[PDB]
Amino acid sequence: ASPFRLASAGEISEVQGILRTAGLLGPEKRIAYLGVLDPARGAGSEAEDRRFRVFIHDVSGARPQEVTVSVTNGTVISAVELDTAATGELPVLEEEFEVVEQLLATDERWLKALAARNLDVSKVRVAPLSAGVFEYAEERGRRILRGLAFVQDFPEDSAWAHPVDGLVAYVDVVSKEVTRVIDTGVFPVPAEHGNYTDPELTGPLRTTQKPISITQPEGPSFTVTGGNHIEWEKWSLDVGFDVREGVVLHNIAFRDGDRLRPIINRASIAEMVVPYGDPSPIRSWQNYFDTGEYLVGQYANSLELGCDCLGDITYLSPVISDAFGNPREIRNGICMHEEDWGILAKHSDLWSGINYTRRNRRMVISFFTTIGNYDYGFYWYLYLDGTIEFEAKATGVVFTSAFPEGGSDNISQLAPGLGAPFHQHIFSARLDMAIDGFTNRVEEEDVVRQTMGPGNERGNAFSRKRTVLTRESEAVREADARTGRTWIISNPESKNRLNEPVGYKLHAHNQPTLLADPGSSIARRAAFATKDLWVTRYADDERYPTGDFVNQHSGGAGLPSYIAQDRDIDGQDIVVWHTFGLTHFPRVEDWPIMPVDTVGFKLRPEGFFDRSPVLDVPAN
Amino acid sequence: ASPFRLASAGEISEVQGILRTAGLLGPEKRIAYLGVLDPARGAGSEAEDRRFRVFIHDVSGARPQEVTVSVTNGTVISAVELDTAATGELPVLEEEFEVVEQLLATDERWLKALAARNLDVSKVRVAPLSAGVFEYAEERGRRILRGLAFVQDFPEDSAWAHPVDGLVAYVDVVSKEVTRVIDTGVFPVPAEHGNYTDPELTGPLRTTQKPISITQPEGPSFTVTGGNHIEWEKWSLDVGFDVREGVVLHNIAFRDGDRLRPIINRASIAEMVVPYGDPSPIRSWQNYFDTGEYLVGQYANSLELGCDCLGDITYLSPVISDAFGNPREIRNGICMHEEDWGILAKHSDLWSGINYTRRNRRMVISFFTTIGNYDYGFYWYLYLDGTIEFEAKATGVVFTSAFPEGGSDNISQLAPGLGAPFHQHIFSARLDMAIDGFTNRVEEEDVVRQTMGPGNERGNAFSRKRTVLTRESEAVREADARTGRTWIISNPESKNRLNEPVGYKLHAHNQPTLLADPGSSIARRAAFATKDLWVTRYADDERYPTGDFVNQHSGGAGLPSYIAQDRDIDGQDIVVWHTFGLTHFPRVEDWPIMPVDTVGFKLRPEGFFDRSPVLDVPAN
Ligand SMILES: [Cu+2]
Ligand SMILES: [Cu+2]
Ligand code: NA
Ligand code: NA
Ligand code: NA
Ligand code: NA
Repeated sequence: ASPFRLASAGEISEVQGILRTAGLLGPEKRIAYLGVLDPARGAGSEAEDRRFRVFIHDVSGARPQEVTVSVTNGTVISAVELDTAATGELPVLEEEFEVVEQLLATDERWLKALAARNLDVSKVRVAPLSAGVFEYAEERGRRILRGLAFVQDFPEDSAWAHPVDGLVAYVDVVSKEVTRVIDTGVFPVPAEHGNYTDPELTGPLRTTQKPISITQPEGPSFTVTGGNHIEWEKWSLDVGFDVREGVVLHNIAFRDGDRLRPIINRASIAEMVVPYGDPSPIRSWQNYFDTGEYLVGQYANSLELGCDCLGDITYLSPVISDAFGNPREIRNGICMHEEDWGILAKHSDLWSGINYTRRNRRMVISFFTTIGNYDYGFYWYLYLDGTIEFEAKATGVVFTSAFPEGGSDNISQLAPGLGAPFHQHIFSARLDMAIDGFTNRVEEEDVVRQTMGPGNERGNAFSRKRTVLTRESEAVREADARTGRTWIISNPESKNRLNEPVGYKLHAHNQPTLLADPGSSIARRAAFATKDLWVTRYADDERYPTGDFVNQHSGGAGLPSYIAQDRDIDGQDIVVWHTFGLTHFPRVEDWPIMPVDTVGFKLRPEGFFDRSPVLDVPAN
Repeated sequence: ASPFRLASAGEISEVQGILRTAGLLGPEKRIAYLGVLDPARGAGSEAEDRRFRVFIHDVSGARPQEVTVSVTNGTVISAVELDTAATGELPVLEEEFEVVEQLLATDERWLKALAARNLDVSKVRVAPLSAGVFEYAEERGRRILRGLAFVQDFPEDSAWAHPVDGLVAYVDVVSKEVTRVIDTGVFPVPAEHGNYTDPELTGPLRTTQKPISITQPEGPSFTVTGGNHIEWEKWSLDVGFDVREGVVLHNIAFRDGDRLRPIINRASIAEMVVPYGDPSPIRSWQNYFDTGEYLVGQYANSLELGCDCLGDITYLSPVISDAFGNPREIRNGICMHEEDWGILAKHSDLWSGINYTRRNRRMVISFFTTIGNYDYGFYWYLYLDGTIEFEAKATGVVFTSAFPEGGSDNISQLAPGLGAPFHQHIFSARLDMAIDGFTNRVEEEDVVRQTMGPGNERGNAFSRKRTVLTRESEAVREADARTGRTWIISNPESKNRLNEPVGYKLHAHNQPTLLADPGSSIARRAAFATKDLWVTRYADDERYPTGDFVNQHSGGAGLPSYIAQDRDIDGQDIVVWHTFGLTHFPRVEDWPIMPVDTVGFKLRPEGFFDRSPVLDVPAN
């Protein structure tokens, strides 16, 4: 009954039939993206219309199309042909990944490069990577992937240990042509293996770890209704899943007495970029937009009980479309559980004689994705005290290169002859705010130091200042950890019992933002990543910080274009976009498989409640 | 047998007898501090000598003494009379806290102030607070406490809800004189109660939380031998306890193959200061040195199974001295357990077909202390992958004041008429480093941005730079979150298999440091807190960043004095001192009892190992 329910297999099958009958899904067509559209603002008329947005690619070279379909009515709402040299190419298809290695295997230039290195072409894996936009005029309007080669010594070998440096190829995956093969010189292929399940590398496995058993003898404290509606410890929300963004949280609200109070209308990771900092021409083009170019949701893992998710786990199994419009279930793709989280509040009072301890817990919603060598976990946490937190977990195998004789300023050495280029992993969280409703505003809060003098004779005072962001042109903000900078999202029309506007404070980790030169291609295509915080006025079509069509888009799309409208954001329907990321200088300990590292952000209540919201937690 | 074993009740009883027989523990004497001295550098001669350091106060006004005793030999090693106007007063005694309220109850000025406010003196609690050093010349060389008043409506009432603003008194606790009573005007006493166990404030307790059961059916994976020696998942360490510092970690080492590799010789929180930022003369003197003035170990809580520590818990019960030299056990004062910690490493490889997941865990060592209204948890964590982390948890009841009509730049409003002054909680971690032995050095690592141009034609490259700190005068460092600044502690004489020096990287949270004017009394007494990182050359007597005698010391003791020696720290026995803290602008949600907030730091291996140290973790 809920408009925010997950897409069903039946809905996707109906979309396929509607597209086929309309003549839009012939044998040459591929679905590059399919997802449900959110209800438009003002759905308080019960007139639900389940609409789907579809990107249709054509493998014969005809123009792709963007199509909107109503499964409720069984109709095509609109269908637009796309000029991809103007607005960008469609996301990469899973089936194009295979084309790259097969095409290169028959190319004379590729074979002569492998022959010079005495490599058997049957053992050479090619990583198919997105192209970006650089100096190659012949690439405008064509679908290009670039390939980097790795040697697999046997079928279960980790090819990442054996990069073939000095060699790169570019491939037109529609015309099936190899456009360029660049060979800058022979580097030795690193010889040590990286097989982290091989007993001679691991040694004998430890026998010292005793089991930890986490159970819930009465079941979990949360309920799931309507497939994806969660109620847990006064929280209420809907768990969505989109093939591009992955897990999306809708309608995050908190039950305060008999009032259901909204906090966040929609929360998602709306882009993530992985730029490489190696100036070698073999890799200086390398930038992954995992969300916008590859679609992180379609590579979500099936999560295993006891290994990936431990405890009393409730699973969701979202359904997505394959490239032909058939529904595909991602079995056990989302884990949901609660976790003990230590002490919530504690005080032993000498005067009253009362000793008081309460324990905290959090609700966890998570999925894991694998894009080539990298694996990312996305974790959303809700806490008893009203805190909302996101955490990204990065693991997998680092991308490798040769390590040059005589060292490098831009590459770490991991093993003899084996290097790992410097890079970043940068995320954009899109937070469509609804603090007690939709009239919100953002204030920037800095600590204020005071000078010793009149009215501060002992030089101990310090204060804070808040600056309201009133227009989009002034709402592009930088972190300042030294001044304790945070941002408060408040509702100026909703007051707590002290007559102060209710609010939530965003605490950033204050990690470095995009390091590339501001004149670079990546700085233009990932402009969101150059600043810590952006605030826009909500609009239906402003969904991604990088635009709708990220693949091979020349630049400037998304946030820099949106904020040029300079709209009023002072007590309006607003969206916060927070950039955060990891700067990765690989260490020896990251090899041959990397222990998890993390980054994230959190939001804490700031006068949202009239007192602590966890006074009614029992003693346990 | 180990020299690092905890003090026994028998040792403390022997110290008492040795002091008594030597004529140093008559009826007028009080022990203000007692603790075991660590072995001096070079204990590889098996000639153990258990020595104790004792601060002896005299309640008749005679000079206090510092005494060192050998329990091994049964002798007084040295005894020095202290000139407290020069070197500082002894720590505050628990028994002096009671003196303040009792003395004020008979003072004519105090009674007339309470009469003007129609307060019954029997209901007025006085918080006895350390004095600092300000403008009062008569306080030099005297033991002073300052008192602030709160009303307790009935014996189980939370007095913190009822501050009596506009009134402060100073008391000489040795001569038993009230030196000054300052009344700056009548403020209404806030009337709402703050009783967080009262059903009419909490409402009905939730019935929605289902149990989480954490058990270890085969017992824990760590072993405890010799009372306090821990072995866990290749880690080896000794857990100490000192009445001033609390939990101290000794001899932190990691078993790498058949080599036991040292990492940290001694880790402790060696000071913690809580400065208040309210310029009102009622509170502008208020600064707690919880470690140096009050001694956090002596107020450690007895931790309850299932409430404070959940799971399969192993307890330590440290023994301390009371003020008369009798041993006192802090039952269940230290909790030790392991915790599941999510995914350690994960990769699903398309080419090899291998799916790999491993889970992480951490070892937890924790204690909790209560100093008046505040309660602090101290948590040390050891992880499978070699990471060491500290986390402080702050909870309890915020210190309150009146909220002035017309608002304040330095006080938050929590309830009608009830304010909470701004303040910080700042910690100093003292890390006596021993990375693969004692020849260590510190490098500061910044990210380096590169300009687009020759050798970086696409403007994507970025790098890093490391600066060796060679002398103490250049080893006082500030955070810079924007440049990703971290510090690496390395051993230049111990190389990994790539011929790089082994090392560990310190990751700070980059929170603001001390905000007070640099010319203030607190900036002089807590100079450590004005900078994020200090490195000194190890010396036996340089124990605390604030000096040995913090109470009423005029300033400049500790780190600023140590580093003036300008000693060589490049490949030497060095000590890292890291300042970190919380800046607290109280929110409504902090009242009437504050949910936990946290701050800390961590150290991660940086080429310490030759590859990932967790390849031998089994599948579980
Ligand atoms: Cu990385
Ligand atoms: Cu505080
Ligand atoms: Na264009
Ligand atoms: Na909004
Ligand atoms: Na002095
Ligand atoms: Na050292």
